[PDB]
This record gives sequence, structure tokens and C-alpha cells, in this order.
Amino acid sequence: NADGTYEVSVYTNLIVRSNGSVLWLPPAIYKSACKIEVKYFPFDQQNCT
Amino acid sequence: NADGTYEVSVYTNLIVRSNGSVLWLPPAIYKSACKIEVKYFPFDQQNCT
Amino acid sequence: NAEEKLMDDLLNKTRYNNLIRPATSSSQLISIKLQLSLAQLISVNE
Amino acid sequence: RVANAEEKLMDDLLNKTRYNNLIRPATSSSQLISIKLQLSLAQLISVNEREQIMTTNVWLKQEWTDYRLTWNSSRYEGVNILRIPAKRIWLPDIVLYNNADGTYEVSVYTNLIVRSNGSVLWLPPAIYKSACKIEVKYFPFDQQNCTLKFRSWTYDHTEIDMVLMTPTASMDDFTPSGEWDIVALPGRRTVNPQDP
Amino acid sequence: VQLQQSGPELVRPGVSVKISCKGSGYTFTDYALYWVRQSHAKSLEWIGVINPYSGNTNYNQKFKGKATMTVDKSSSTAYMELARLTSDDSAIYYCASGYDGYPYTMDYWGPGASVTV
Amino acid sequence: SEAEHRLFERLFEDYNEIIRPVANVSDPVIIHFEVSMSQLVKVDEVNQIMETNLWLKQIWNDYKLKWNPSDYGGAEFMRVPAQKIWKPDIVLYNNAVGDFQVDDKTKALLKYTGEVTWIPPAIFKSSCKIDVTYFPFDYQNCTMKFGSWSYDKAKIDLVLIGSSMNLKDYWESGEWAIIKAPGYKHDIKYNCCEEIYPDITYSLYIRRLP
Amino acid sequence: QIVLTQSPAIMSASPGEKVTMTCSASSSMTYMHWYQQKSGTSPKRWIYDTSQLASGVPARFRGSGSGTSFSLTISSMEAEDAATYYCQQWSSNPLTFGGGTKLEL
Ligand SMILES: *[C@@H]1O[C@H](CO)[C@@H](O[C@@H]2O[C@H](CO)[C@@H](O[C@@H]3O[C@H](CO[C@H]4O[C@H](CO)[C@@H](O)[C@H](O)[C@@H]4O)[C@@H](O)[C@H](O[C@H]4O[C@H](CO)[C@@H](O)[C@H](O)[C@@H]4O)[C@@H]3O)[C@H](O)[C@H]2NC(C)=O)[C@H](O)[C@H]1NC(C)=O
Ligand SMILES: *[C@@H]1O[C@H](CO)[C@@H](O[C@@H]2O[C@H](CO)[C@@H](O[C@@H]3O[C@H](CO[C@H]4O[C@H](CO)[C@@H](O)[C@H](O)[C@@H]4O)[C@@H](O)[C@H](O[C@H]4O[C@H](CO)[C@@H](O)[C@H](O)[C@@H]4O)[C@@H]3O)[C@H](O)[C@H]2NC(C)=O)[C@H](O)[C@H]1NC(C)=O
Ligand SMILES: *[C@@H]1O[C@H](CO)[C@@H](O[C@@H]2O[C@H](CO)[C@@H](O[C@@H]3O[C@H](CO[C@H]4O[C@H](CO)[C@@H](O)[C@H](O)[C@@H]4O)[C@@H](O)[C@H](O[C@H]4O[C@H](CO)[C@@H](O)[C@H](O)[C@@H]4O)[C@@H]3O)[C@H](O)[C@H]2NC(C)=O)[C@H](O)[C@H]1NC(C)=O
Ligand SMILES: *[C@@H]1O[C@H](CO)[C@@H](O[C@@H]2O[C@H](CO)[C@@H](O[C@@H]3O[C@H](CO[C@H]4O[C@H](CO)[C@@H](O)[C@H](O)[C@@H]4O)[C@@H](O)[C@H](O[C@H]4O[C@H](CO)[C@@H](O)[C@H](O)[C@@H]4O)[C@@H]3O)[C@H](O)[C@H]2NC(C)=O)[C@H](O)[C@H]1NC(C)=O
Ligand SMILES: *[C@@H]1O[C@H](CO)[C@@H](O[C@@H]2O[C@H](CO)[C@@H](O[C@@H]3O[C@H](CO)[C@@H](O)[C@H](O)[C@@H]3O)[C@H](O)[C@H]2NC(C)=O)[C@H](O)[C@H]1NC(C)=O
Ligand SMILES: *[C@@H]1O[C@H](CO)[C@@H](O[C@@H]2O[C@H](CO)[C@@H](O[C@@H]3O[C@H](CO)[C@@H](O)[C@H](O)[C@@H]3O)[C@H](O)[C@H]2NC(C)=O)[C@H](O)[C@H]1NC(C)=O
Ligand SMILES: *[C@@H]1O[C@H](CO)[C@@H](O[C@@H]2O[C@H](CO)[C@@H](O[C@@H]3O[C@H](CO)[C@@H](O)[C@H](O)[C@@H]3O)[C@H](O)[C@H]2NC(C)=O)[C@H](O)[C@H]1NC(C)=O
Ligand SMILES: *[C@@H]1O[C@H](CO)[C@@H](O[C@@H]2O[C@H](CO)[C@@H](O)[C@H](O)[C@H]2NC(C)=O)[C@H](O)[C@H]1NC(C)=O
Ligand SMILES: CN1[C@@H]2CCC[C@H]1C[C@@H](Nc1ccccc1Br)C2
Ligand SMILES: CN1[C@@H]2CCC[C@H]1C[C@@H](Nc1ccccc1Br)C2
Ligand SMILES: *[C@@H]1O[C@H](CO)[C@@H](O)[C@H](O)[C@H]1NC(C)=O
Ligand SMILES: *[C@@H]1O[C@H](CO)[C@@H](O)[C@H](O)[C@H]1NC(C)=O
Ligand SMILES: *[C@@H]1O[C@H](CO)[C@@H](O)[C@H](O)[C@H]1NC(C)=O
Repeated sequence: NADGTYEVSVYTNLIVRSNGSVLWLPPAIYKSACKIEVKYFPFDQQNCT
Repeated sequence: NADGTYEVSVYTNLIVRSNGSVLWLPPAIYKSACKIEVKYFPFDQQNCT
Repeated sequence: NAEEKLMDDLLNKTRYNNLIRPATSSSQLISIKLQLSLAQLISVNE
Repeated sequence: RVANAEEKLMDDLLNKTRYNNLIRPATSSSQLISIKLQLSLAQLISVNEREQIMTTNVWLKQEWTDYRLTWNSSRYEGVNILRIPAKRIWLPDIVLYNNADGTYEVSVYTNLIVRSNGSVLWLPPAIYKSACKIEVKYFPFDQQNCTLKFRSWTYDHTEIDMVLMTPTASMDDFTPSGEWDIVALPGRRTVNPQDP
Repeated sequence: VQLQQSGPELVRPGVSVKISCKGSGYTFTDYALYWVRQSHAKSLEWIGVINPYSGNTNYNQKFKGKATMTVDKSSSTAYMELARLTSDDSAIYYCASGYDGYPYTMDYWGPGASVTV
Repeated sequence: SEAEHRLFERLFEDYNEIIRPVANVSDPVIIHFEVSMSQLVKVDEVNQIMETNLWLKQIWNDYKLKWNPSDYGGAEFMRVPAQKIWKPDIVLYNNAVGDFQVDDKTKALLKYTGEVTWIPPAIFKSSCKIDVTYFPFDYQNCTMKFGSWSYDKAKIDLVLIGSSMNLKDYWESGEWAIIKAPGYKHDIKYNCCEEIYPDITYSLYIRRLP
Repeated sequence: QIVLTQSPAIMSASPGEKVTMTCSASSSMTYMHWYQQKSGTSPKRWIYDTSQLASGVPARFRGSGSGTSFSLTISSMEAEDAATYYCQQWSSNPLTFGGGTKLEL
């Protein structure tokens, strides 16, 4: 990511069932940092991870 | 540094062994301030401490 | 458990204070040692 | 052990069984706490015309009366005034509504002055990014009417009054901006009839 | 390190009395002086504390309207004056100098003067 | 150590952190005040602002946090957090961006006689005016007005340590050169209030390398 | 505010015997000091911070306690250990001493 904030700054609540199975789905937008292949501009594919 | 950000970001967990050795490896971003030798341009070495 | 007994034994408020530097006596130098591991030069704004 | 007069008096006033900073000093039901306020300007640091944001550091002086914070002065070795941090006593939450940020929160928590008869006075420092509309028909030979609108978000007129003390804001500590020229600073107390 | 006090005194009831305490062998400031009485039943009580650098006093609430505690930075000597002496005050009076830090104890003790009323 | 642990346990058992540290009441605390500059980040001539990195050395006495070294293993110095001790509100008056409170996460230093030494760092955005009537062969004068915010002249009396500002650990800029930086003390009376307030004013006389 | 009470008032022991004295309080505290006065002379500082020893004190003694109960303990009784022991607290205004325990042979 481009910033220094790794963790989620929201911290909502999460669901646990009678099995003991715990499910967590936090809301998040992420500012990921990927390199740009800019050779065939603007007819280009982009790979970002 | 240019900002007032001295300390470390997130304060992760750390590893302590039985002989008293404590090892801590936290992630940190730093905005260091260094001087720019700009006599040569754009073919230049940069010493930043 | 085994992990919970040790965690409570070692870090106890009557015997541990996270505000005192571990020195067996006075004028003892805690030899800390460090090395840096760079990951990325994200901007070298001039 | 050995304590001051102020430590003994501080332990007596802000006692957990007797003082609570979330209930207002009303001796009975439907009693209006008459507070009074008076703004003192310090500097016009900037007026950004493109984003319609003026920036001013002002000193709003506001005082009221709290009947829980009274003490006999001669009993505690003689202490007329007494200074306490702002988070530990009751205060009305007067803020701006026409600010450019979302910062309707209260400003920085400097401590406040309470006297012997309970007259509680508070003057927090704040720079404010007020939002005013720019009359830009004449240029650069223009007047600008930019307003500041103070109001309590929590309480209302059925619970607190809000009395203006002087009609004009005091200009005595004012340092000149060099770009703008204030010509008058009138303040008014606005209330809508047929709308309590 | 020595503390020196006055001798025993015979004072009729209703007359104020004054005893002294003069310390030598250490720097007289940066310590603090405690005054402790002791009756004939060896049950001993506390009277007051003075700071000889500033003169700030704190009295016991039993003895607020009686005792007056002063110092003297010339000869490094403290003076204690008791008023309203009754028959229940014939006791042994000690001055005791201790450091004003968190031990908060009586590091040194005087010989003790005898007040018989 | 073991003796420092017992002294730290004894030291903060019952410590009110909002009572001012004097043995008497009418006695004012005396706060020795000195500022050091690390670097001059920028002075925006366009926005009329000034960004500096400052270290605010504040030294005052405290009658309650003194102990005997001979009964605690010869320990003389302690490090306590700034969240537990009393600490004064030194606020610069001519600020232009942001909050006024200095950040309290750094630690203090307790000598055995009560001398508390607290060095917080801060970025400060002063709002000095600058004249560009000569350009770029100009000198500029920018002031910073440090002072206590709520306490009178009869409760907090500021005293400068030096007669100037410590440029001893100053990172060089390469654009601006600091000629001198004096420091003065004033006792002024405002028209809000009936009581005298002290302050300390640091001037800065700089020149552009043209 | 806090009145101390010692137990027992008068006790005695033989040379080479374990001796236990108790000092009790009305409410709770954490740090309490112990003074020794002999016959005729002036008292001395003997134990501070509920467990520590003074300078000219032999290392046989041991003080311990917490809450509202404290105790002084003599492991090996000494021949010249005939004195009077007082317990005192400064943690509550005002400074109240103890009743006094007389230890004889
Ligand atoms: C978009 O961008 C991403 C990342 O930039 C691309 O991801 C790459 O994906 C390929 C495969 O999909 C990866 O290639 C694989 O690398 C493995 C790494 O090997 C390590 O170990 C050897 C020692 O043997 C070291 O020498 C080497 O340097 C590595 O440290 C290989 O092991 C893989 O081998 C494959 O075949 C063997 C069997 O022969 C299998 O066991 C393996 O699982 C594997 O399938 C293979 O070579 C590549 O590393 C990824 N990139 C990065 C940076 O990690 C995406 O492919 C790209 N998208 C498109 C469409 O191109
Ligand atoms: C990238 O940029 C950095 C920043 O400048 C360079 O780091 C500097 O490197 C030089 C040398 O490479 C250092 O200079 C050293 O100075 C020491 C004396 O300075 C101290 O003492 C004086 C008072 O006498 C103080 O005023 C001063 O502030 C210092 O406290 C010398 O002792 C050094 O000598 C070395 O060799 C002798 C043998 O002759 C030994 O006996 C010494 O022990 C020592 O090892 C040396 O001359 C300088 O301090 C560094 N820092 C700074 C901030 O300038 C990098 O070198 C540079 N790197 C590249 C690749 O360009
Ligand atoms: C700088 O800019 C600000 C705002 O941009 C100006 O402030 C306005 O000032 C005028 C007067 O100077 C204010 O007008 C007053 O409005 C009151 C309430 O309006 C009610 O009635 C109207 C219908 O008439 C409704 O639409 C409205 O919703 C309200 O219900 C009136 O009561 C006022 O009347 C006065 O006189 C009567 C008797 O005639 C008295 O009984 C009243 O008590 C009152 O004293 C008056 O009309 C206006 O509200 C202000 N705000 C706004 C947003 O416009 C400044 O004037 C300007 N500065 C300069 C120097 O021009
Ligand atoms: C950049 O801008 C700043 C401010 O805008 C200027 O700073 C001013 O500089 C002058 C000159 O030094 C200052 O005047 C000095 O004030 C000192 C303090 O006076 C106060 O304290 C005394 C205590 O007794 C009170 O009596 C008094 O009323 C004040 O409250 C004095 O000590 C100075 O006296 C010195 O100069 C006189 C001659 O004028 C000699 O006779 C004396 O012996 C002594 O040497 C002097 O009066 C002024 O206070 C500063 N302003 C502020 C706000 O602090 C910079 O000068 C300017 N830079 C340049 C290069 O001009
Ligand atoms: C308790 O545990 C049981 C089993 O451990 C859970 O049952 C499993 O529930 C999940 C989700 O509800 C099922 O996954 C779904 O499967 C369908 C199959 O077509 C697929 O289309 C869905 O997209 C989804 O993946 C799963 O099949 C089901 N059974 C097993 C054997 O895993 C159960 O939900 C748990 N909770 C409760 C309250 O019972
Ligand atoms: C006891 O403390 C000592 C350190 O004082 C520990 O011994 C050290 O352990 C580390 C981690 O295993 C060793 O680092 C390793 O060294 C090898 C050397 O080839 C290197 O290749 C590895 O990548 C790794 O860095 C270290 O060498 C070793 N020695 C010392 C003195 O540091 C030990 O782990 C602790 N615990 C026990 C049970 O001994
Ligand atoms: C008790 O409460 C009253 C008000 O409820 C306080 O009285 C007010 O005190 C201020 C400060 O001294 C007075 O302001 C001064 O008034 C003169 C009048 O000419 C003015 O020239 C000064 O510049 C200053 O502003 C104010 O008049 C006075 N009375 C009222 C009605 O506000 C009082 O301080 C409180 N404390 C005690 C101990 O009485
Ligand atoms: C606090 O200080 C003031 C003055 O610094 C003390 O007031 C003096 O007290 C002495 C002692 O009785 C009197 O003899 C003087 O007449 C007082 N007034 C002066 C010097 O103007 C005050 O007593 C101190 N506070 C305490 C609790 O002792
Ligand atoms: C609006 N929400 C989100 C998008 C899909 C519909 C619902 C359901 C939420 N699910 C969830 C959130 C927290 C913990 C566990 C679970 Br499951 C996620
Ligand atoms: C330099 N100071 C500050 C700015 C104005 C002039 C004087 C007066 C101070 N007094 C005060 C302190 C706390 C609460 C309310 C008040 Br008012 C506030
Ligand atoms: C810490 O140790 C003491 C005795 O060593 C013990 O009584 C106490 O319970 C311990 N703390 C915890 C949290 O268990
Ligand atoms: C006030 O504080 C004291 C502090 O000990 C407490 O005992 C008391 O209950 C409190 N309330 C009143 C009404 O005194
Ligand atoms: C304040 O206390 C004094 C004595 O302590 C008393 O005489 C006086 O009446 C008290 N004041 C009031 C208003 O009761």
C-alpha cells in the first residue's frame, strides 16, 4: 500500500455461530501500490496485485 | 525528519526467548530530510543520511 | 493453559515495570544492537 | 501527607458523589442558565476568495454561573480564583455552524477559571475556517460581509439563554493584517418568533 | 550529627513556654523538622512539621490553636512556643530532623526536654 | 533494578496531576524556558507562514517528587511519562494552522531534588509578516511569542535560561541563513482581563542567499 | 482518620526464640515504618517502607505485611534487644504513632 496504514481503521462487529465458526468481513477501501506498464499507451493492459 | 513523526507506526508483537533475549522488528516509514548535491544533472550521485 | 500461566507469571505488576531500564546495578550499559532492512524508495522528492 | 490548600479544595469540590459533568446546573425544572459571551478578535490571517474560506483566530469569552462550585474563601487559607481542566466540569457546547471543515467539535482543552461565587469563565483558543459568501461584483474595490454564527448543538433556548454582552467585538489586541481593513464589527442576538 | 535542646523547665499552668532546637554537623536546610511529644505512659504523639528553608508549617488538628512554630536562618535554630498549658501537658518534647523525601521518617532525634506543668 | 521499582511504586500512589506544585499557595512556580531549533523547514513568502522544528526545554521545581538517594539504592534519576506528572501549558500566541497543544508522549526526567526536565518536540506554524520591497537582497524579521495561557504573573513566572536561542544542533538549510536569534521577556496586561500575564518573545533575523 | 493499635501490649521471650509483633490499622495502607526506643535514650529509625532495614541494624529482622495487617518478626533473639517498638503511618493526615510494644527477656 502507498500509505503506512496497514490495519483497518473501522473495526465493526462480526458474526459467530453455534458451531464456533467465526466469520469476519471488515469494510475497507485500499490504496494499493502497483507498477505501471506504460509502453503501449493508451492501448494497454495493466497488471496490479 | 521533515515532519514531527519520530516514533514507529504500529507497535507490532515481539519475540522473547528463555535466555532473556528480546527481538523486535517493527515496520516504519520515515520522511528523512537530506541535502541534494545538484551540480551534475541528471547524472548524479546522492548522499542522504 | 501453558501459555497463559507463563504470560501471567513473567509480566506481573508487582515485579515488572515497563518504565525502568534493565540494569543489575548502577552504571551498567544495556548493549542493544540493530540493523536496517530497506524495502522501497517510494519518493525522493527534490 | 502534606497537601496544599488547592488539593484539599479540589478534593472537596469535584467529588464523585456530589458533582457530575453531564447534568446542567438547574436548581429546579425549566430554569434557564443565563450565559453571556463576547468575542475578541486577534488577527485576519487569510481570506481565501476562491474556496470562500476566511481564517481568524478569535477569543470568545463566555461566562455563566454554577452553584456547585462555591466555597468559603477563608476556610481554605484564602484562594479567590481556582483553575481546573475543562474536561472535568460542565460546559455548554457553543461552536460554529458555518465552518468549512466538518470540525463541529470543541477546540483545544486548555484549563478554565472558576471564582469563589461559582462564576465559571472559559476562553479557549481557536483558529476557525469560517465559510462566507464573497460579493465579487466590484473588484478589487469591494466590501466583504463575512459572518460567524455561534450556536450550541446540544442544548437550546428552552434550556439555556444566550445573552450578548457588548454590541461590538473588542478590537484592542488587534494586530494589522496589511491586506484587509476591518471597518466595523457588529454583533446581534437572533431569535425567531413563533419558533421556540 | 547532633541535636541540642534546652534543659527541663518548671512552668505554672496558664503561662506560655518556649523551647529550642539547634542542629549542627549537617546542612541545616533541605531537611525538615518534626515535633513529637511523649507523655509519662510512653504513648507518643505528633505536633507539627516546619520546613526551615521557607517557613511553611503544618499543625496537628489537636494543636492548631496552641502551638506556634518559627525558625531563624541566622543561627540555624527552630523555636516552638506552646500556649494554654494545662495539667495534661506534662510530657517530654522531642525535635526530630528527617529528610523531606519519600522515606518521610525521623532520621535523627534530640535528647529531649522535660516540661512539667 | 529492584530499588527503582519500589521508588516508582511509592512515588505515584496518590498524585493529583492538576494541582500546581508549590508548598505554599501564594508562591509561584518558576519555569526555566529555553528553545532549540533543529531545522528551518520552509518560510512561505506567498502564504505568509513559517514552519520550524523546535525542542521546548521546560525546567521547573516540584516539592512532592523529591526523594532520598541513600535509601533507594543510590538512584538519582527517573524517567516518568508526561501523562502522569503536572506540566505547564506553554502555548504560542501567533499560530496559523492546527491545534495549539504540544504533544505529550515523550518522557520527563526527575532529579532527586525535584527538578523536572521535559523536552517535547513540535512542528510550529508561525504567522509572521514579511516585506518583499527588496528582492532577493532582503532581510526578514519573524517573531515567535511563547507564553503561558491560563496562569497569571503571580502563579507562573517565566525565566529564560540563555539570552538567545540554541542553534547548537541546527541542521543547515542552504536557502536561508540565520544571523541572530535573541530572546526577550515582557509583562503585558490585556484589555480582556484584570491581571498581568508574562510571555517570552524570540525574534529571528534572517537573510536570503541571493 | 487512621488510628493504629498494636498487639500484644506486653510480651517476653528467651534468647533464641521466634518473636512476632503485630500492628493493626482501621483502614488500608501500603507503607508503614518502625522505630526502636531503648530505656533512657532517644529513638532510632529502624525499619522503613515496611520491609527495609536501616544502617546500623543486624540483618536478622524481617518486616512484612499488607492491607490492614502488618508484622515485625525476630528470628534469633538477641541479649541486648530489650527495647520498645513503635509503628507509625504517614499515609493519612495526621501522623499517628502506635501504642508501643515492650519486649523484655
Ligand atoms: C501479474 O503480476 C504477478 C506478479 O507481478 C505475476 O505473478 C507471477 O506468477 C508466476 C506464475 O504464475 C510466478 O512464477 C513462479 O515463480 C516461482 C518462484 O520460484 C522461487 O523459487 C525459485 C527456486 O526454485 C527461485 O529461483 C525463484 O527466484 C523464486 O524465488 C516458481 O517456483 C514457479 O515455478 C512454477 O512451476 C513449478 C513447477 O515447475 C511449480 O512448482 C510452481 O508452483 C510454479 O507454478 C513460477 O516460475 C511469479 O513469481 C509471479 N511473480 C512474482 C513477482 O511473484 C502474474 O503472472 C502477472 N500476470 C500475468 C498475466 O502475467
Ligand atoms: C555522506 O555524508 C555524510 C554527512 O557529512 C558523511 O559523514 C561524515 O563523514 C566524515 C568523514 O567521512 C566525518 O568526519 C569525521 O570527523 C571527526 C571529527 O568530528 C568530530 O569532532 C569535532 C571536534 O573535533 C566536532 O566538532 C564534530 O562535530 C565531530 O563531533 C573525525 O574524528 C573523523 O576522523 C576519522 O578518522 C580518524 C583518523 O584520521 C580517526 O581517528 C577518527 O576516529 C575518525 O574515525 C572524520 O574526519 C563526519 O563526522 C561525518 N558526518 C557528518 C555529519 O558530516 C559521509 O562520509 C558521506 N559519505 C559519502 C560516501 O559521501
Ligand atoms: C451581512 O450579512 C448578514 C447575513 O448575510 C445580514 O444579516 C441579516 O440582517 C437583516 C437585518 O439587518 C435580518 O433581517 C431581519 O430578519 C428578522 C427575521 O426575519 C423573519 O421574517 C422574514 C419575513 O419578513 C422571514 O422570511 C424569516 O424567515 C423570519 O421569519 C426580522 O424579524 C427583522 O425585523 C426587525 O424589525 C422588526 C420590526 O420591523 C422587529 O420586530 C424584529 O424583531 C427585527 O428587529 C429583520 O427583517 C436578517 O435576518 C439577517 N440575516 C440574513 C441571513 O439575511 C447583515 O445585515 C449584513 N450586514 C450588513 C451591514 O448589511
Ligand atoms: C525584529 O522584531 C522584533 C519585534 O518585532 C524586535 O524586537 C524588539 O527589540 C527591541 C530592542 O532590543 C526590544 O526592546 C528591548 O526590550 C527589553 C525588555 O524590556 C522589557 O523588560 C524591562 C525589564 O526591566 C521593562 O522595564 C520594559 O518596560 C520591557 O517590559 C530591554 O531590556 C531592552 O533594553 C536594551 O536596550 C536599551 C536601548 O533601547 C538600553 O538602554 C538597555 O540598556 C538594553 O540594552 C530594549 O528596551 C523590544 O522589546 C523587542 N520587541 C519585542 C516585542 O520583544 C527586533 O529588534 C527586530 N529586529 C531588528 C533587527 O530590528
Ligand atoms: C455450521 O457448520 C456447518 C458445516 O460445518 C455449516 O454448513 C455449511 O454452510 C456453508 C455456508 O452456509 C455451506 O456453504 C455453501 O455451500 C453451497 C453448496 O452449493 C454453495 O453454493 C455456497 O456458495 C456456500 O459455499 C456449506 O455447504 C454447509 N455445509 C458444509 C458441510 O460445509 C453451517 O452453515 C454452520 N452454521 C450453522 C448455523 O449451522
Ligand atoms: C540464547 O542467547 C543466544 C544469544 O546470546 C542465542 O544464540 C544465538 O541464537 C541466534 C538465533 O538462533 C543465532 O543467530 C543465528 O546465527 C547463525 C550463525 O551462522 C546464522 O546463520 C543464523 O541466520 C542466525 O542469525 C546466533 O548465532 C546465536 N549466537 C549468539 C551468541 O548470538 C540463543 O538462540 C539463545 N537461546 C538459546 C536456547 O541458546
Ligand atoms: C461574583 O460574581 C460577580 C458577578 O456575578 C462578579 O462581579 C463582577 O466582577 C467583574 C470582575 O471584577 C466586574 O467587571 C469589572 O467591572 C468594572 C465596572 O466598571 C469594569 O470597569 C472592569 O473593567 C471589569 O470589567 C463586574 O463589574 C462584576 N459585576 C458584575 C455584575 O458582573 C464577581 O467577580 C464574583 N466574585 C466575587 C468574589 O465577588
Ligand atoms: C505562605 O506565604 C506567606 C508569605 O510568603 C505567609 O504569610 C506569612 O506568614 C507568617 C507566619 O505566621 C506571618 O508571620 C506573616 O505575617 C505572613 N505574612 C506576610 C509575610 O506578608 C503564609 O503563612 C504562608 N503559608 C503558610 C501556610 O504558612
Ligand atoms: C452489508 N453487509 C456486508 C456486505 C454484504 C451484505 C451484508 C453482510 C455483511 N456480512 C458480515 C459483516 C461482518 C461480519 C460478518 C458478516 Br457475514 C457484509
Ligand atoms: C494570555 N491570556 C489568554 C488569552 C487572553 C489574554 C489572557 C487571559 C487568559 N485568561 C484565561 C485563561 C483561561 C480561561 C479563560 C481566561 Br480569560 C487567556
Ligand atoms: C503477582 O505476584 C504476586 C506474588 O508474587 C501474586 O500474589 C499476584 O497474584 C501476581 N499477580 C497476578 C496478576 O497473578
Ligand atoms: C467526598 O469525598 C470524600 C473523599 O474521601 C468521600 O469520603 C465522601 O463520601 C464524598 N462525599 C461527600 C458528600 O462528602
Ligand atoms: C467562612 O468561614 C468562617 C470561619 O471559618 C466563618 O466565620 C464564616 O461565616 C464563613 N462564611 C460563610 C459565608 O458562612
